[PDB]
Amino acid sequence: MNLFSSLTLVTLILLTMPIAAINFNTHKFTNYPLYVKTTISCAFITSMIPTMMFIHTGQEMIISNWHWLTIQTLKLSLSFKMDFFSMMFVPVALFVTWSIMEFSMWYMHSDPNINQFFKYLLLFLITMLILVTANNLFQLFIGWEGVGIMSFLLIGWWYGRTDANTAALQAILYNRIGDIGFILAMAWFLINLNTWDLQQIFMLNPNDSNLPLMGLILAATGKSAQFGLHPWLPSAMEGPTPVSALLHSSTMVVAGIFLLIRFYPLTENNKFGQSIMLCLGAMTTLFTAMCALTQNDIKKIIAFSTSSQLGLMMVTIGINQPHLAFLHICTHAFFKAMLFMCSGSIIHSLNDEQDIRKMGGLFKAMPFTTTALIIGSLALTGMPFLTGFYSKDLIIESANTSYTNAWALLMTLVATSFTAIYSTRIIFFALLGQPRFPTLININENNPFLINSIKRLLIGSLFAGFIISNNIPPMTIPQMTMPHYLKMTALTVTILGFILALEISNTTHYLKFNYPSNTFKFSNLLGYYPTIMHRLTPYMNLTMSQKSASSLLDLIWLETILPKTISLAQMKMSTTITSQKGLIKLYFLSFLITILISTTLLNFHE
Amino acid sequence: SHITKDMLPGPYPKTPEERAAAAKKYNMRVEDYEPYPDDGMGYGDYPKLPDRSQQERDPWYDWDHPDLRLNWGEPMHWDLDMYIRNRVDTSPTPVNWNLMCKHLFGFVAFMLFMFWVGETYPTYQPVGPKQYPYNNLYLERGGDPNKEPEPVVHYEI
Amino acid sequence: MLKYIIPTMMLMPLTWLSKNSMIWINTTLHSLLISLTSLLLLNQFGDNSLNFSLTFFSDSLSTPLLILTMWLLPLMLMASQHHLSKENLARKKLFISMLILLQLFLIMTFTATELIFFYIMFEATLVPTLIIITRWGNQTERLNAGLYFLFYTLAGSLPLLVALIYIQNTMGSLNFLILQYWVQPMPNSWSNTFMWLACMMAFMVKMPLYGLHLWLPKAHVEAPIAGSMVLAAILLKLGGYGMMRITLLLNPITDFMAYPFIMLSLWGMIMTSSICLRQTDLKSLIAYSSVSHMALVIVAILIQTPWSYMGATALMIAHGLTSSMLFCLANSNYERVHSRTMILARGLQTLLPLMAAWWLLASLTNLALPPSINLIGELFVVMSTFSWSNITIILMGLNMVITALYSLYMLITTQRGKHTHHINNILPSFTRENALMSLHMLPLLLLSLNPKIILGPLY
Amino acid sequence: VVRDHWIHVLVPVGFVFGYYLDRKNDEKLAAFRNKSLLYKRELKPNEEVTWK
Amino acid sequence: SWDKDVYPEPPRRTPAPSPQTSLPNPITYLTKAFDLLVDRPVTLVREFIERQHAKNKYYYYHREFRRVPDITECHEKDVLCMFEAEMQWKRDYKVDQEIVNIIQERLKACQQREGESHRQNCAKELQQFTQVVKAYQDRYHDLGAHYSARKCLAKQKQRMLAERKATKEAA
Amino acid sequence: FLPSAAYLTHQQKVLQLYKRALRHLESRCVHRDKYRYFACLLRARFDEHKNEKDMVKATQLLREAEKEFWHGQHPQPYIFPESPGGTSYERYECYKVPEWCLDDWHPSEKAMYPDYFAKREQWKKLRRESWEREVKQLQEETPVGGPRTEALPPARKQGDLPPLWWHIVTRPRERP
Repeated sequence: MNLFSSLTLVTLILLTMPIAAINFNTHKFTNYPLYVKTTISCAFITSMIPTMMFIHTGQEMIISNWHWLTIQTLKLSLSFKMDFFSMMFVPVALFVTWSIMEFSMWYMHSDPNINQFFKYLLLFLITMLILVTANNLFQLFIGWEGVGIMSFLLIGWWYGRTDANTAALQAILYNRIGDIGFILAMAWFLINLNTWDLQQIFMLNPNDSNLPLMGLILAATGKSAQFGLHPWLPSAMEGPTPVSALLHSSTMVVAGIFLLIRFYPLTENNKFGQSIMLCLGAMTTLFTAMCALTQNDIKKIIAFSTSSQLGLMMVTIGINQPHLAFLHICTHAFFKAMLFMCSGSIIHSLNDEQDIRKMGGLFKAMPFTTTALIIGSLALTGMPFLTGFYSKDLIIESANTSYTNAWALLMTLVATSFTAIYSTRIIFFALLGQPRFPTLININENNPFLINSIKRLLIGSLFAGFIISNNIPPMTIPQMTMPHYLKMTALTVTILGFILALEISNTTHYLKFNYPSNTFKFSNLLGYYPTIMHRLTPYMNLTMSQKSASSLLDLIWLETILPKTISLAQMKMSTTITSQKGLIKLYFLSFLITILISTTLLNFHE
Repeated sequence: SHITKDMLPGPYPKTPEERAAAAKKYNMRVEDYEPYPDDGMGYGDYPKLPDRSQQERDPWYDWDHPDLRLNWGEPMHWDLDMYIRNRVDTSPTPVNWNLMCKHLFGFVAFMLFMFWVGETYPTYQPVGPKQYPYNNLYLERGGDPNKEPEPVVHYEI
Repeated sequence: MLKYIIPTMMLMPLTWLSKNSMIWINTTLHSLLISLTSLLLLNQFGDNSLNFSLTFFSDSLSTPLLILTMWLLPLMLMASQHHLSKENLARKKLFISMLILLQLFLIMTFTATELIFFYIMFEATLVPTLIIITRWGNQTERLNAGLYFLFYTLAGSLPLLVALIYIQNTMGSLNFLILQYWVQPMPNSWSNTFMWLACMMAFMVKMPLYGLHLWLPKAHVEAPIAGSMVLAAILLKLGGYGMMRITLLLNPITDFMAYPFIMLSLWGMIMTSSICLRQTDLKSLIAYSSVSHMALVIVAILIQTPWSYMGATALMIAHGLTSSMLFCLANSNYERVHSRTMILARGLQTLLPLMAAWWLLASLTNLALPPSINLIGELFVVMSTFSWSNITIILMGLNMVITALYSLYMLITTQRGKHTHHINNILPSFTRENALMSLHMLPLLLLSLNPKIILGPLY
Repeated sequence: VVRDHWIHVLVPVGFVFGYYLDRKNDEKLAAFRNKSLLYKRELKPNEEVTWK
Repeated sequence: SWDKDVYPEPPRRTPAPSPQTSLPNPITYLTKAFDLLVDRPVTLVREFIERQHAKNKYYYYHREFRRVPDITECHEKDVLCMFEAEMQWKRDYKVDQEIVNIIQERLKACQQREGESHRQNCAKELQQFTQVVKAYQDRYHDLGAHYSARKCLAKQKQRMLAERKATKEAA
Repeated sequence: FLPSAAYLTHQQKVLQLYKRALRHLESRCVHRDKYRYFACLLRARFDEHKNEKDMVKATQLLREAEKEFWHGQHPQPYIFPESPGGTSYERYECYKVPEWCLDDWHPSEKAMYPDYFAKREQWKKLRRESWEREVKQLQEETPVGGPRTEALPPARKQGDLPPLWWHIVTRPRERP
């Protein structure tokens, strides 16, 4: 088909021309942000069309060309496809990133290194798009490590600031543990099914699916900021703000679980696999939910919130419902891109003090961003018919109506209450209280690009959740037959969480000054996991690197065993042989005893 | 252009001359100079310092090298490659260390214990199997088109 | 191949009877013309190899390494001024002619039909490198480095000659085809085991593996840039080339006797990647990086899979390019500040704005960036070794994690965060250094587009 | 043009010499001209040669 | 072009959509605009280029070989027999790898054409895939990197001798 | 570890304790009014036993005060976004290009900016002219063989610039 394939390929190919613009530049532009924004707008307006054709007819397809190293029984080309997920995801990402181009025209206007910034961020979009279009698994690996290293650079944008390059080093380290998991899965697929190709792998159903799915779990919990490898996410928040928006709202964080959403016909079986899936999801959900409480920075609250949402998506893969998880990806992406962009607006408006202490009075300080925050932190919980209703509450309904682990259900329930209460506390300390922020104020939103971007994403997070979530072919069986107190329980838990957080707020209105009781510490110090592991394992490995590797094994022992013993043997034998004083009687006595020892002891005439 | 006798062969003995030479050579106080001692792990006679020294050194003193916390004449503790900020932060913790590791390992053990208690005791809604029409949906499983027509039926209840 | 031997000879009196301040242009121009003519070789097809005599012949393993040698010559011959541009005309001509003679013996060695001829030109490659690093080592232990280099490489390499003479007079001639087409299995006796240990241990010395690797880092931190880059790239990948050729004989006993070398190579790959994480002396990090990657190459050669040999030759060529370039950036920073250390020369993002791109791109080609050739080599070695055993992939991925860690630490240590503001001598980057960086990187990316060249015999 | 500067002519003429001598070696090693069992057609059309 | 019998294609099945209600149909207007803006000019350009091609006439032929006899008919050493033998075997090895490539591409195409019901009309191609790949696993697999031809014939003799002992036990 | 003295003082140590405890109480105690109440309570607790004439009782109360402070500190204190550990903390260290450079330009770029380079030339002449005799005589005239402090003397003799001023005056603007 001409139109469908041609328009998908031009949506891929429009994100190569501004790299040609900077490479063949030679006379430096000024409207290069305008150029990147309008080419992302054109890429979205050509990415709307084949999705419309997809819902209107069906008609999935793959394209595959330019094979290189067709060596053995396998062959690999640039091979990418558009199916349900693979082109229902792309317009959402392009739309979100076009709004971030608006907000990054505004927010990064006063820094003269803007061209290299938009170069890096466009290249990041290119790599994540290559990740979400491909079916050749090696091309998925290309997109994987490419978005890992662009995440490294965009976290370490502000050179100087040892926190930033420490953050970037932690991010690339956990991405290489994602790499060891993913290459273990790739090795099993090569050796047991002759390829890494999703068509043939789904064509079979290999039943001994333990080693590859364990590798997939390791790769997903590395890339998707989950328990065991989670604490790089607030550290990743320590970079620039639209960096953090694009990097942990829509892209680069769903690419852990998007692989598992891709491999649904292989994880149809293996009850052990789904048990690991939803146990890990419930652990992450409760852990970063409890850790999100008593956090006093904005971006770290938003990072723990998005980690809890990815925990619900791992629960959504544990129950056999992948399409609901994909719907949650889309709505979540719109939602937290809008939330990050609103918080970045406030932080640049208030001289970057950035913290929840010394933040208070912002309602009626022009209330466009307060409207954005109340729509957002309303939409994070289950609000009965908004965008956050559909995904999250179908997730908890299908999680409750299944043969589940009976404790993961309780973990997701308690953590839904926890996301209700930190949503309430971020509203209360950000917008409501008495104004605590220093004088000579220049709070400003008389500004075209800011209100256009926030406008576009609130129009997104009000309608596009329903528009996406309704006209899709039903790829599963909806449950739809619940008792009482199993459908009501989402709204019940969010309302009791609001009552709990509002009474905690009214106790904050009091004055008693209670001492902490170390659960405050356990929830306040990011959990003890970052401090304990980041002071043990950099100390243990490098203590065993100085003693064993550096001074002990190579240098001192290997230079004693191979050079020194040989050289000292030659030195001592030389100082025994050549140390002869010149008396002739000794030499002729040596001749005589040589003659006797050759005749009678060790015979030479016999 | 450098003196050969500003390097460091041999350990501490003897006590007047070598300690006086090392104290004049490392720009250190005489009683602040401490070798490791000579257990034979190498180490020459390089001094022992209080070993942490990098999330200390309060950053308002305004020395020379700002992101290294050195001052051009400090003896530069032996493990400094492991000690820079962006490598290891041995700050005085807000709580403890032993109490922290006890709470963490107890909490992780409790979460995995309750996950095991969950894995032995599942929940389920009161519901039979999913009844498939044509021989437990045969011919759309792995195949065998004429080998095994397996007689199994469902009944209305 | 004589059409490549004889203009390498003819390029030598060029350097003598070219006049003052004109030897440079003539040698660079003519060696680049030799590089084009070298690239015209790539004819090799299908069934057989190609025979450029009963004396010269080219396998498809030898073709990209030969083009690598005749491409790395002009890059080096431009790379080696500004630390001998003030020296004498006669010593300058002697240095340039020494590099030309070293190229000549490397071409001799890569198109060696006979293994006896291969051994003679192997240690003929060994000869001039000692003279180069000792006469222009620019440090005080260059004597120690050249002497350890000499006696390690001889005393490992020497009973290989006795084993090759024994094969010469027990099975007829030593053409690779008649060593092939005739090779019979050699059972598990003890003399066969010692013959195997002699040959494989000579090349074990040359790669190096972990128990014999302190050979290398002194010969890189105490050597000029020409000897360093030729030493690393062409000599280690020549050792790998030689092991690839000689391992066709001794087929059954490698399964019996080749377990401890795999072991020492794997555990020393891990320990070497760990030791190059905490060191100072910026030059030495790339040296121990080379030790780690060639231990990976050794694991790849001693397991005997076609996937393993393709990944081995790809890893050889990619790591040769990457480590030679990264040596050259280290020498550029050493010419900026006379330090050799790492914690001193800080900053350099603010100053020298273009050099950050070359540091980043070389560190990502060392990172195993996924379309690059380095990840192609490492990936096929990981596939083959997981076919070897289901448990050894932990060491491969742990090498991967630590390799990314130390490479990116080497990036963000020297060139990230704050100039020490007492340096005030560094000049903006010359056109020469960036021309050298563009001569390194652009063939690697253009091979990343089309890597059907560098995959070896089992394509 | 030659005696003006004669230094740049050295190695291209050296390569032409080496190419000529490789063709001379190939003419020297011209046994099995049509004695392979695979590359063996009757000689045609004019004069005596199939490779040189 | 290509033979339709080596890269097979099932016949096309395409419905005629009956619109219930009348908005109508944005993609029909958009595909007519696509036809008029893309389909005509690229066709005119290709027709011009094809006339410029068919002004002259090149031809390339397919290279073909003969059957040099065997490796089973070569003697102890006889290097000018083993050479033709093993090059004939190596060319069989290359073309047999590409046979495996063709069958695996057929399996991929059966996966993607037949849609969300994999096991309908893909049983035959999976059957012949397991057949040819069982033959490959038996014939070329466990010999390693220094295959010449002789290890393959040694594997041949060893496998048929082991099955001879197996059928002697089965007698 | 301070430039001017060796030990702080007793009073200086109590004063740093007071500022740190008051800052941690700021961070602990939001809404600013219950903060003001608790801050005046802390000020009264210091006032109740400020006038004790001993000294070992003073260091006794100081030591137990550090104990009962380090019990009750706050985990993430509100540090300002210029302090070490803060939100920015040399955010704009990207752009602090030092002024020993800018002399290594091509002369066409020096022909784009005439006046600033001419005035940099006169500042550099002012550096080179008044370096040797005045600054080195004031640095090798007043100290003993041991300097024993790090405060350096002003130039009050007759004329020109203070000693060792160049890399303290010509530092970047800290918001470039």
